[PDB]
Parts: sequence; structure tokens; C-alpha cells
Amino acid sequence: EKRKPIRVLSLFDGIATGLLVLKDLGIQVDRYIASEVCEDSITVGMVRHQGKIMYVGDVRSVTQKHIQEWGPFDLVIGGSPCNDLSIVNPARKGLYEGTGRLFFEFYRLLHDARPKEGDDRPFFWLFENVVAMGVSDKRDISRFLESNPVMIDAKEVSAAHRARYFWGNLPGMNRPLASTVNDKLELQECLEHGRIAKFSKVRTITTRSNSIKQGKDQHFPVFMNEKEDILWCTEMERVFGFPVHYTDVSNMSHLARQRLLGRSWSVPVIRHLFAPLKEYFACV
Amino acid sequence: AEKRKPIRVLSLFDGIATGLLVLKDLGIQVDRYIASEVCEDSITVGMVRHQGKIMYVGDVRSVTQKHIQEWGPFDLVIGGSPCNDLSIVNPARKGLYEGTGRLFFEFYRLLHDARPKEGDDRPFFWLFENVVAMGVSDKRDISRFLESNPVMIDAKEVSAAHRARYFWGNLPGMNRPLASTVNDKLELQECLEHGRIAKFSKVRTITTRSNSIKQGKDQHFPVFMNEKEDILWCTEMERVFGFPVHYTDVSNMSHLARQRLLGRSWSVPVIRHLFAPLKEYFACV
Amino acid sequence: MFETVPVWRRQPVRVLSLFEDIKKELTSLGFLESGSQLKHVVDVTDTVRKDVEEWGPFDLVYGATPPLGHTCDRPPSWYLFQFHRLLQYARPKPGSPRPFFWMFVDNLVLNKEDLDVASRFLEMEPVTIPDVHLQNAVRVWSNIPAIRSRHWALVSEEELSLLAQNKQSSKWPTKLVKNCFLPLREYFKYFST
Amino acid sequence: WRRQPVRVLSLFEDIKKELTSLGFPGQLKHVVDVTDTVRKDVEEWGPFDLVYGATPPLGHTCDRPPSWYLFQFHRLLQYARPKPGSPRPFFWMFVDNLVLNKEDLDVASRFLEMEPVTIPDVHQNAVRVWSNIPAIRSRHWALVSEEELSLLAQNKQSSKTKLVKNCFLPLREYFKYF
DNA sequence: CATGTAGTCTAATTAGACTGCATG
DNA sequence: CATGTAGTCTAATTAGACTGCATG
Ligand SMILES: Nc1ncnc2c1ncn2[C@@H]1O[C@H](CSCC[C@H](N)C(=O)O)[C@@H](O)[C@H]1O
Ligand SMILES: Nc1ncnc2c1ncn2[C@@H]1O[C@H](CSCC[C@H](N)C(=O)O)[C@@H](O)[C@H]1O
Repeated sequence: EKRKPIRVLSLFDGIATGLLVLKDLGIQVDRYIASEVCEDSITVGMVRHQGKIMYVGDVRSVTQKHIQEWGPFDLVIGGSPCNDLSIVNPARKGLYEGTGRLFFEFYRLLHDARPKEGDDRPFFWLFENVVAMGVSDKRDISRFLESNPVMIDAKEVSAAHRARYFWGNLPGMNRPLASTVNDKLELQECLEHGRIAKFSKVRTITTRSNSIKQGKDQHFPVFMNEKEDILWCTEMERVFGFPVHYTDVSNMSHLARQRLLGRSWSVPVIRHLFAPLKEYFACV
Repeated sequence: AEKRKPIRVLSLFDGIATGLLVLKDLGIQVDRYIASEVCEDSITVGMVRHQGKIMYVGDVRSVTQKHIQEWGPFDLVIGGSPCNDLSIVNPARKGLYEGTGRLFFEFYRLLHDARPKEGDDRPFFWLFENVVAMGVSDKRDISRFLESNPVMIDAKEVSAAHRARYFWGNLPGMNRPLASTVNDKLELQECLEHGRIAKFSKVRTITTRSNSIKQGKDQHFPVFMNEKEDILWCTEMERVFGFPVHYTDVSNMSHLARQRLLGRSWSVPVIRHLFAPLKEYFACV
Repeated sequence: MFETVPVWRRQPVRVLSLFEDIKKELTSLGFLESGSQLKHVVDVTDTVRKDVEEWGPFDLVYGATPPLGHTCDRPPSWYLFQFHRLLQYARPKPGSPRPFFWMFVDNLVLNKEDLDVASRFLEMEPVTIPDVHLQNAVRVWSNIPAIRSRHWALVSEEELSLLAQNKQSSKWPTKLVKNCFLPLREYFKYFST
Repeated sequence: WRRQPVRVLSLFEDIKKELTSLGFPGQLKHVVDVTDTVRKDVEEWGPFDLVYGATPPLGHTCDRPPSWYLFQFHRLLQYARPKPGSPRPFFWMFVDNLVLNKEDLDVASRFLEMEPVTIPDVHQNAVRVWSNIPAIRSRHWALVSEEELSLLAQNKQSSKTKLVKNCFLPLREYFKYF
């Protein structure tokens, strides 16, 4: 008969990982409306997707009237900032202050985008955040989303540890994650020529440069001509699953690019969650 | 008949290996590419982008005549000595006989050593590059020691940037007229990432100093992006120079570190024009 | 359009009141019966949607932030988000035509930023209701038409901060705030005598 | 055994007052300034079999950097070298009156294929020659420590030749004497 | 028991706005 | 008389310690 292209709302879009995954699965995208305010983030998406993304600015500026006119939407995705939720921050302000309360902007627009009761059309959503959050912050997110999360660690389909919580209703969200023949499961497969990896998998890559270092004692994960080195941006992109040089835009330093990668999603993980969608919407 | 053989290259001051990049894209088989270079950023680019084919031999002053005679015979000898002590853009230039200027004579020294001297008529090609904006007296000395007069080639004719440069050498057709082609990006607009608007069709000469992007002495930005003017990105400079995009995205280098490598190198389509006649002399794929 | 129906078919109000009980105020104006169905819950943390639905249908959902004092164990924005959550649990399905009202009242504890996340989540700007000789004030969000239409005395924001500054410096609202619940009398059964 | 007269090319330097006093229509070639001499000009002048050059001594009479003299010397030396088909002998000779510094000395021994030998004068004054001639390279000479050589250069630079006569003697047997 | 989509500090080191004039 | 394979200088960014401790 007729499948239709997918209409997507992505809150806290970052570097447009959602759109990247939808394209490479072959799902035709009708609309991709993104909420984001980091100008380095917006530049990556604007460049890497040639103007397809409709940027709408601060998530707090989005009204229900905006969701009505921009919609209807088939997929709502997002991952609000975690710098006030993760225990790694001794000065975290919690879920109800700082940037933590930005989660409620997701919960708000998710409700605004749901089809009116009496409608049966497919509607999917996905919310991600960190596992290393307070036990009551996790409880409050689950009661506001009325769902418990699934824990997926990127280490089973990538070369990096990245334990993340996922709330949503995508088909098969809880099914076992199987590595496919296109996954690079070990650090060696993501290095540039002539470089040798010490470890098979790296610990979690955050925005900070320390996170590349292994253990309490600093540790360099790569050997290059008998000398220790850190990971390069290029190698970190492949660890995450992006196309190499995906973030090489706007004269960004290696720390600026790491800041973008450190906040984003593991691509093969998102690839596994979005894969049953290609039965619901038009293909390439 | 006698089939042609893969070319053997001695590359002095190799930089980011422009020479090998051009030889490969012309389809010329290269048996060995021996490069002398000391900047670690330069070498890392070459090792990565050519996957360890280049033999790095270090400081050009450690290469001796016996090394030249055993590593050879060489069919092609290329180089471009540092110009920071010759170019008049530096008011503190130390001339040709001191500083990094005297490194030119290392090229002159080894060029004489790689020459097939009296009796040997095998083909042998060499190419030395340097800037036009050098002292009158320093120009004549280079051509006295090289015994040949330079040809001035500006990259403005086959790329989106001005770059007037001198070329000494014996390559066939060196003065032959420069010819635009299908793969040459003549306009700045073809060099920009998506969504960015070129103000002009050409930019001024790109150097290592970040003011080279700016269109004039009165400071300027050559690009429109969204609701503001913007500088040229180093990824767009790679396309202006004719390099494959992200060629220098290596080893966590900053955009200034990368512009420092680009602003020193050759314009690829200019080198491609000069190397192209070598296809008749050596084995091609 | 919240239409009014004749008097005999009006029913006793069913009230879900959060963070503050208002049983002593409602029957003072006759909304419930004398003696022994309002539902009051203080800690709403592990309240799930099923809990609210089995708590009978509701006609009025009420929430209020604690007055200026030592009683704010939670961050002041907590009271709003939890209110929004439970409010959506208690809404009837868009089929039935009964009158459903909700109201959120702030006793001057929410700062400028929390006020703006308040109006964004309730999709309306608040009304300030004063008291006269400037004794007290409250900010009110609600879909009750008579609240958002009554022309209260104008109170700029330099006076509301002075009132909250010394109410918290020296320390339950008034009885003039019948005009907060008075408009609801026409919709539900009136009990007196 | 049966030898011919010598043909000497000299740059930067007047030699004939010391040459024929060692025993050698004149067959000298002295060139005023060599920035403009090209290859054919050097070999248009008769084929020499000992080219010679040197820097000026320690006096403020320098329109050139010190290493300008060697580079120009190395250039014309290659011009005057005969092809391997030449059966007669050939030598060269450049020397510095201690004008070059350590960075200039290392370049000198790289371009001239040889490590230089230092000759002293007992009284002092010293001199630093590179050249292929086999005698001076293996000649028994009283050596000097290299920090006394410039401890004597600093003492000679503050107050600011028969030394070469002893070196040019071994050219006796290859070329007609007087 | 190690870990962590951070944050705060510094030295260390770069990154962006200046000087300079010979040359064709 | 506009241009430039640069160099010099000082606000700005970055490496590298540290801080912190709830959570499974
Ligand atoms: N008020 C706001 N409105 C919209 N976006 C915001 C915001 N405050 C922060 N953000 C953005 O939200 C992002 C959260 S990190 C999420 C990144 C995304 N999931 C990815 O794959 O890249 C950050 O990039 C931040 O720039
Ligand atoms: N002593 C030396 N020995 C070898 N290379 C040197 C050197 N001193 C400087 N160099 C190198 O010589 C190069 C001159 S710029 C020439 C770059 C090259 N033509 C290209 O296309 O990329 C610089 O990269 C510099 O690193």
C-alpha cells in the first residue's frame, strides 16, 4: 500500500545523531524539527545534513501551539542535560534546579505531541539519560514518563563503556542487543593507520579530557611508534560510531569536538533501537 | 620495446607529502618515496594518509652523498626550502645565507648528488619551489646555484586562491599554458561547506597566519553564514588548496596548527599540472 | 465553554487537594457536607495514574505551595511539576461534558524563574489577588473563568516582594479569599443551614 | 716525472705574490666577484688543476655573510672539476681565517666532504684548511685544542701570509718548478 | 571496591589583534 | 601602492592536578 515518510521531533538535538541514524537505516524523513541552543551543535547538524533540520531554538520557547502547527509527529526523541544529575559532579543541583529541570520540558512537549485519545496512529518516543544518577532522580523521571527504563551499555556493540538509561515505547526496546558484522567492538578497529591500542575497550568518554585517561592513575590507550598517546578526535568519532570527521567543522578544537561527542549517543545503540521503525515508515 | 618502470622519488622538505599525493592521483606507480622532514605534525600527516609508504630520513643536513648514491638512483627530486627568511612579508628576514634561508643549499647539494653525471642519459627530473615575494638578489642566487631560471605560476588560474610562486626545474612543459579542468574548483563557492555563501570568487594568498583568510588590510571575512559574516574554515582551506577534505584532520591538531601546515604547502592542481607529463615516462596503473 | 445547568442537577463537588488541605475552608462556604468526599494527599511522590482513577472521578484539582516559613522541605518548583503530573491524571476523557476545574496557588514563594516555568506549564499567566486597608497576596493559575476575568487591585512587583520579605521575616491565608473559591458555588451543590 | 705548468683559479684572494715565490702571459685566473660568473665562463677560461679560494681575514671589510664565500666556492669548484676522463691530477683548496662560527664550520665540512686541519704559527695566528691534497691531510702537525683556538680568536678579534706557504709546497712535485 | 554525558582551579601554551617595507 | 609559504606581543584557552561521593 503506502508507508509515509517519518515526522520527527528531537529535543536537545546535539549533533543530530537521531537524523543520522534514520538516514542510514534508509527511513525517508518528512520533517526533522530540532530543539538546540549550542551554536557548535547547530553548525554540525546544519552542515552534515545540508539544511534538512528545522532548528527552533530554546526548548523552553516551544509552546503547545507550536507543536500543533509543526506537527503531527510520529517520533519524539531527546536526552536532556545530565550535568546536574550525574553523581560525578559534586556540585550537582538535582532534577528540580539548574539544568536538571530541563527534563520537565521534554515531559511537557511529549504530552503536547501525543495524538488525541481516539486516534490509533503509530506514535513512538525515546528519552535517554545517564545510569549514574541519584536513585530518587531516576524514580521521579520514571513517574513523570510512566515507564521504567532499559539499561543499554554501548560496550556490547562498540569499543567504549557507556551505560545509559532509555525510556520509551519503541518496539523491542528490551530485546537482547546483538552485535552485527558492521560493529567495531574493539578499540583497534577505530584507530588510524600505524597506531596500536593497549586496551580492547575504553571507559566512558565524557566532555573532560581526563576521561580518556584510564584509571585513577592517568593512562594513555594507544601506542604510536613505541610512544604513548591519547585518542584523537577522529578515533573518538569511530568509537562512538559516527562517520570519521563528522565533527570536523567550524574550526572546532579537539576539546570542543570532544565536548560534543561526550554529550551524545552511541550510534550503534541508537541504530538498534530505531531499526524496527523501518516497518512503520517509507524506505529509501 | 621496454616497458616503463615505477618512479623513484627523493622528496626534500616534504611537508604533508603533497608530491606523493599528486603522483598517486595521476596514477603513477611509485617504487620508493624517500622524504626528509623534521616537523612531527608534518610526518604524522604523511604516515597516516599514505599508510606508511613514505621512508622518513630526518634532517636534510644528515643526508649524505653516499646515502644518495645507495638509496637511488632517483628519477625525480623535489623540494621547497623554507621561505620565512626570504619572503619580504617578514621584516626580520635573515636573507639566503643565514637562518633557515641557507637550507636551500642543502637542496642544491643533494640535487647535484642525485644527478646522473657524464655518461648516463637516463631520464631525470627535478623541481624546486619558492615564493615570488623574495629579494631581487636572493632570486638571482638561487637560479645561479641551480643554473636555471624560474617559471612563475599562480594558483589563481586553477584554484580559488591567489598564490604566486616560482618554480625551478626541468619538467617537460613547465612553461606550457595552465589549463582549467573539470576537477578544478575555480570559485570559492565550490569550496565551502553546505549552507555558507562566498562573498568573492577568489581569496588572497593563504599563509600560516590566521589573517590570511581576511580579504584585505581592512579586515574582512570571505563568507556569509546565517546572520553573520565568518572566517574561512580550515576544512574549506583544504579544498581551496586542492587537498582531499579532512586531509590534515590528524593528531588533535588545532585549526591554526592545520593552517600552519596548509599555508606552507603546494597548491595541488599546480603540482598536478607540472607532474602530469611524467605519465609518459613511468609505469601507470 | 463551561456552561451552567439548572440547580437541581448540580452535584456535590469532588476535590483532590495537594500539598495543603482545604477541607476547613470549603465547608465554611458549604462545598461539602457537615461531618464525614474530598481526597487530600501531602506526599505525591509514589502516586501513579491508577491511584488517581480509583480515587473516584474528580471535579476540582487543587494545589498550593507552602506559605512563607520553614515548611518548604521540597524545592519550590517541585510543587508545580508534581501538580502538573497529577492534574493530567485526574482530567476526564474529552467525551463527558461535566465541569472540571483546577487551580494552583502560590503564597509568594516562587521566584521570577520559577514563575515563568509555572506559566509555561499551565499555559496561562497568573493573576495576583490583593488584600486592602496591603495585608496579603496570592498568585493563582486556574481555568475558572471568574478568576482570570475579575479586575483585582493592581499590585506592581516592588510591593509583592516587600510583603513576602517581612511575611517570611516575622513568621495561613485570609478569609477575604472567598473570591478564590466563591466562583465555584454556582457549579456544585450548596450546603448550608 | 715529466710535468707541465700549473693552471690555478683563485677566488676572493690574490695569490700570485705567494705562488711564483714558491716557484710557479700569466696562467692565474682571478675573478673580481663571482655572483655573476656562470658555468661556461669558468670553463671558457683554461682548464685549471688546482682551484683556490678563501675568506678575508678578521677585518671589518665584509659585504658578505661569512658562509657566502664557501657556497660560492663550492659552486665554481664543481664547474672547474674535470670529467672522469681527465687523466691529469686535480685538487682544490679553500680555507678560512677563522671567520666562520661553529654553525658555519659544520656546514663547511658537509659541503666539502672533508674535516679541516688547523695549522698554527709559533710566536700566534691559526688557519683552517679543507682540501683533497694527500700531503697536508696526513702531514705531521702540532695539534691545538679547539677552545684555545677561539680563546686566541677572541684575543685576535679584540685588536682588530707564510702560513699558507707551508701548505702549498706539496704541489711542487705535480707541476713544473722554477 | 572503581566509576563517572563535572567542575574548579593553576600554570603552561596558544590564539587573535599588531608591526614591517621591498617589489613588480 | 596593494600585497605578503612572518614575527612579536598579551588577553584568552588548555593541559593537568585535584575535588567529590552515591551507587551497584
Ligand atoms: N534550553 C535548552 N533548549 C534546547 N536545548 C538545550 C537547552 N539547554 C541545553 N540544550 C542542549 O541539549 C543538549 C543535551 S546533550 C544531548 C545531545 C544529543 N542527545 C546528541 O546525540 O548529540 C546539549 O547539546 C545542549 O546544548
Ligand atoms: N632542516 C630541515 N630538514 C628537513 N625538513 C625541514 C627542515 N627544516 C624545515 N623543514 C621542513 O620543510 C618544509 C618546508 S614548507 C614545504 C612543504 C611541502 N612542499 C608541502 O607540499 O607540504 C616545512 O614543512 C618544514 O617542516
